Amino acid sequence: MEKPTPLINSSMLGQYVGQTVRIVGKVHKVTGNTLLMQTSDLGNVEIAMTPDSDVSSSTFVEVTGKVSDAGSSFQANQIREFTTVDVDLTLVENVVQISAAFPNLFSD
Amino acid sequence: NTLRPVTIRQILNAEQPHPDAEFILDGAELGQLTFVAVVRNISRNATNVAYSVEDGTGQIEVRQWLDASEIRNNVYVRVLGTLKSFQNRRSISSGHMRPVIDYNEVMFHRLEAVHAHLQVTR
Amino acid sequence: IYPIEGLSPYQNRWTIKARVTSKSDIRHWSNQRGEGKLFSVNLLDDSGEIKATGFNDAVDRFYPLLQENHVYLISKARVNIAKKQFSNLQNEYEITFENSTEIEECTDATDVPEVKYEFVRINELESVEANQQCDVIGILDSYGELSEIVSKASQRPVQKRELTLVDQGNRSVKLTLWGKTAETFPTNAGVDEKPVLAFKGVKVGDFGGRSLSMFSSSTMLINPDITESHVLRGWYDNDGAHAQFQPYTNGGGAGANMAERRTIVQVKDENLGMSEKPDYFNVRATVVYIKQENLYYTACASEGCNKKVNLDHENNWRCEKCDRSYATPEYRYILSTNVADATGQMWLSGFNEDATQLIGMSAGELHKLREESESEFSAALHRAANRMYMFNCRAKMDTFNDTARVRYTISRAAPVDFAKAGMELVDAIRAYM
DNA sequence: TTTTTTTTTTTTTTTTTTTTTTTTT
Ligand SMILES: [Zn+2]
Repeated sequence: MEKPTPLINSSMLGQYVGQTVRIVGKVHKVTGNTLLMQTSDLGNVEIAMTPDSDVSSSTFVEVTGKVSDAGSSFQANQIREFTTVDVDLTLVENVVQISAAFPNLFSD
Repeated sequence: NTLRPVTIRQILNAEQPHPDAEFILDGAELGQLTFVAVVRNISRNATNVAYSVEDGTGQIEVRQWLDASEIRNNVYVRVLGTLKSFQNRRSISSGHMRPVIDYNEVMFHRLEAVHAHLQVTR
Repeated sequence: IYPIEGLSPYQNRWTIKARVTSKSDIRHWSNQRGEGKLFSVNLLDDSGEIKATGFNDAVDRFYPLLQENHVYLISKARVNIAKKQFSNLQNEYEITFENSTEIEECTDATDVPEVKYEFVRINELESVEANQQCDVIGILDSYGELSEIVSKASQRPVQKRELTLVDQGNRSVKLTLWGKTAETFPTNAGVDEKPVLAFKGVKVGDFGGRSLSMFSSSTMLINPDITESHVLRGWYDNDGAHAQFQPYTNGGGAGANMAERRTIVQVKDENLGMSEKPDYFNVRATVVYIKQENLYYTACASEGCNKKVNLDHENNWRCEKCDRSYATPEYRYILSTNVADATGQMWLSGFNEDATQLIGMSAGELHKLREESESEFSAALHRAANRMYMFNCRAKMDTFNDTARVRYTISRAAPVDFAKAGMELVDAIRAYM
């Protein structure tokens, strides 16, 4: 079937407890298997990372993950690289908002 | 005769006026189309390469014909192709498939689909 | 009384105190179910801005009544969902005048803010980017005759006139007036004795380096009592009408873009390049196909010379023009490429410079590649498609032995800037929401 | 209930209209 996976920012986490989302952000810090990410939202998000992940050496990242029931934590399923070693976060914020407004195109 | 930016969901919601006709999306013929997605599986045949492909809105098969080692799982790609039906299944028949330039293209693409949909629809 | 920002469909007992910042001409139409008239006004107060519109009978009642920069008590009108495709404002709502609508002019102007200006000096305009809002003040030097043209875009006649504006910068710029404001222009008092004109919200075009055009929403004042204008009045009368000026340039298209962005359907629907005078345009399109056969020709090895050469009797490559022969020919592109967008598909031709980036290889490099395997040569071409470009084009008539085809030539092709093409699309979309 | 943001301008280079992914799941 494949359930749609919403593109979200940090403020939408509450709306998807227990659900698989997709989120983009700039890597702030990496502390063991935890990643701290800044969202288009301007809000930060704690991501629990898979054993194999070289996120450390990358600037912007796209995580597919499941939202955890405490607040804004996150069990990473998959992870996608971008930037350099130049994602436009404002562009991203707008796409999030616009995608939310067109469920006929981005959802069930 | 056109090249329509679309989401996999729109591909999936396109109507086929039954028999075996042209597809119709938003009251317009849906021939050639393009989209950006992540490769999730790659099955290789003698005749074709089949990719399982997913863009957060749905999943579809795109098979491209042999007559690609840069492309791997968990990678964004630009897909150009024709929508096809076999035996109640929908898949993209593709010629061109390229690793996405930068992530901004993925973003640009969602907007292009919105914009296109809006212009056929008002 | 309500602040403008306070208005909503949920409250019906309200009155606003607002000044008219701009007013549309009277618009007429016809179609299938309808055919009528309307106009609109923009309104401003402490809290913000709102659009109001009158239809049919409301025009007769209020069009004469409402005048720019004047302040009014408006009351008992509908608050509607804004149609942002037809407006510059960000407001979620707009106002529609119904027959019950009360408008009476005010004697106090002090509560209501006055239109502020962020002036750009004529010499600074080259730093403002095209298709953007801007404020300009300066002396009117002269003005063009009124020209009437059917826009290929719409297919309905348009009144047009051009003014020459000048400031201390010693540079002059063209500005286009449209519609009724254009016609009635010499009606206005003091128009011939070098008045100061002040413009709010004007479009910057790049025709002739930089040029100006008005929007529906744009505004002009003739000799306003504002400190900036007295400076120009004083300046011009003392040494301004003594020195000479600069035209900017890089007949009539003030404010226009020398190659407006178009879609493939627009290019064909507007019959661009089908008359004697060439047309120019920009198109975002995707390369879908490059024609393999005759991609490149064998060209003359003379410095500066590009004419096609042919094998002579000593099996050398002969040029006619430069009357000589070389063992080795140069290879130049004569690219034939099919490009598509969501509105259609179109054929473009490209030459050596632009075709090289389209393939990532000089025609010489391609040739050699074909000499080793067709497979790697068609991979190069196959790899060149499925890529997106901004294309700058001309369209002209060619005369192939009596018969006559339009051709589309690439003058520049730039790869799409996704981030920036993205923000454009955001703007475009928000207008439907 | 109901309608739009308008115009305008130049190379040297082959032939003259091009085949886009072709068939398996
Ligand atoms: Zn020569």
